[PDB]
Amino acid sequence: ASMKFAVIDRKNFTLIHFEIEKPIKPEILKEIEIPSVDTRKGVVISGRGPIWLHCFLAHKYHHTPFVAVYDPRLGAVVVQSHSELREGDVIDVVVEEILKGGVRHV
Amino acid sequence: ASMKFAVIDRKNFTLIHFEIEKPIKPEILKEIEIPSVDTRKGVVISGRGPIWLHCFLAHKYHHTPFVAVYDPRLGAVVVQSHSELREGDVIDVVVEEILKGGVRHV
RNA sequence: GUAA
Repeated sequence: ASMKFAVIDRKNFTLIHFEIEKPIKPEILKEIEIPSVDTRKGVVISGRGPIWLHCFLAHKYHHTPFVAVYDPRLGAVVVQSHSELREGDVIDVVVEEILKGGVRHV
Repeated sequence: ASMKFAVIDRKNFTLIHFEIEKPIKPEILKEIEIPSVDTRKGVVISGRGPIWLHCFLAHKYHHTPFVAVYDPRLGAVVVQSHSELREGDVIDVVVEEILKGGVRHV
């Protein structure tokens, strides 16, 4: 409810970037309405938030070819997959760069 | 391996705590050999490490009643469930406290 | 463990 998502689509994946107002409470997970995504594509998840949030979100996209978790130092780290990307693989993405010009956070 | 686990087992869950040497690289996920756990029980995961490690780990226990991700400020945040516990619920455990006296990290 |  009080947390907004952005959904950027590319051929090889759909990036999902979240933004959080202030501190969050775990209770909020009961109410998050997760962006719907093209299931023929792996997903990359980014956003500044605590670990539980990321884990929660990553799970919710498990039915997809893969889930990669962004890390500004490295890129997007595959953490689970059903595709030819393997866990530990790194997708070259720079999120700070893709979000230039600014993106509507729905 | 570069990474050791501890498993503390309790009626209402199996706590899994990890410890990491150095800065890890994502490659390592190809090699982690995950502790096998009583499936009649949810799991709690704790350890200082990057997000992708946690997310990876949490996924790997998804076959259990639930997965909760530890947070020293709050307790253990459920992030997946097939038991009574709901996502966003908080299990009351203090890991810094349960590890007093030292626990063999296998 | 609020992008170790």
